[PDB]
Amino acid sequence: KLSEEQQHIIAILLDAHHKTYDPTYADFRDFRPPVRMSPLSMLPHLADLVSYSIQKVIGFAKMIPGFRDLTSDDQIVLLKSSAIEVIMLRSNQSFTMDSQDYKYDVTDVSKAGHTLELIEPLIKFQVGLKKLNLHEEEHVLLMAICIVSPDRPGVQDAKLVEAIQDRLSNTLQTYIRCRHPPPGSHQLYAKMIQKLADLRSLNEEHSKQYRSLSFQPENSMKLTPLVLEVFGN
Amino acid sequence: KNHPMLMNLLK
Ligand SMILES: C=CC[C@@H]1CC[C@]2(C)[C@@H]([C@H](C)CCCC(C)(C)O)CC[C@H]2/C1=C/C=C1C[C@@H](O)C(=CCO)[C@H](O)C1
Repeated sequence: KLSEEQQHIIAILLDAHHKTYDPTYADFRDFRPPVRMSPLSMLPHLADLVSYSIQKVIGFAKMIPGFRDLTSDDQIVLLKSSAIEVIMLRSNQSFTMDSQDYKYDVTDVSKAGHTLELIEPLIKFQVGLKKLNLHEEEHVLLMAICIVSPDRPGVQDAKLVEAIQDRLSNTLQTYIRCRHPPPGSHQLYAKMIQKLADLRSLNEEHSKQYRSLSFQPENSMKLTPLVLEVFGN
Repeated sequence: KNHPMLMNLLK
């Protein structure tokens, strides 16, 4: 029972994603180059990657049906708190179970100033999400639902946010019933929501370690202005 | 505090 509106929403989110996610990595050439030899020698490259990814996430967010109805303040609140989660989510598309320059591993992320306190559960997240083998329709709906979360700190019009998210969540639940055949569909929605819960935890830890990194001006120096504005300064 | 860049990107 996929309504015409729901199909519209899926069409919109797929296109919005195709316009903000380039799997060819063409733009990665414009980043400060990665350095593998190395104390924080990957920070410049990954910082640029995150800054870029935030720009792309913002472009995706604005194309979310209903999102434009929120106040700029509430749009800001949602993007500031979700940015890191949506980047972790969208990264899964490139995350491989098996250019080698732009193929990142544990030691790469470590050379950006992060520890296994984050990295381990991040890989666990990426492996578990990958196993769900989502349809791209489900992939883009999950990212949108993540962005439009009523419970983000600093949200004023929580009822509006919730109503937008509900439209999206109802669209996800219905899509899975009608389009995703079993066994692959078993509890799929509940598992997709669990991932959002996993992302809160990853968000939490990244914020802590980012605070340790960005405390030394020498490291803060290696970040970008957008990353400083969104993640904090 | 204020988010000039984030604001500008959200049009
Ligand atoms: C297992 C994760 C792989 C990779 C390495 C580490 C990243 C940057 C994670 C780190 C914890 C963030 C570190 C950022 C810092 C400011 C230093 O704290 C977040 C997303 C992760 C990653 C993201 C990868 C992307 C590539 C591609 O899928 C992509 C876009 C293609 O245009 C995404 O936007 C970002």
